[PDB]
Amino acid sequence: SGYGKDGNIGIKDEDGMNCGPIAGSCTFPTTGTSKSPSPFVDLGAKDAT
Amino acid sequence: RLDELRRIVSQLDIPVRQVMIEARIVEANVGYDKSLGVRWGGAYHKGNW
Repeated sequence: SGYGKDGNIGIKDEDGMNCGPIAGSCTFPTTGTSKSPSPFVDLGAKDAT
Repeated sequence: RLDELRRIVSQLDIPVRQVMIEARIVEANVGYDKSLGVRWGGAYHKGNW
C-alpha cells in the first residue's frame, strides 16, 4: 500500500469479490478469477484523486 | 468699571459662528476572479485525472 496517496488493491480485490467475480486460489502458485467488475468502478472512485 | 464691563459685554455678545462640515466616505471594490477546473476521466481503461 502507498502512503502519500495510499493504495492497497488487495482490499480492493475484496471489494470486487463483494461485486461478484469468481476467485479461486488453492496454493500460492495456483489462482484464477473471472467476472471481475471491480477495476472499472473501484479503481475509478478510489483513484479519483 | 461699569463702562469697562460694558465693553467686555460688547465683545462677549458676539454671534457664535456655525460651520457646515461635510465629510464623505468613498468605498470602491473591484473584484476579478477566474477559476478553471480541467478534468479527464475514463473508467474504461481506468485512466482518470
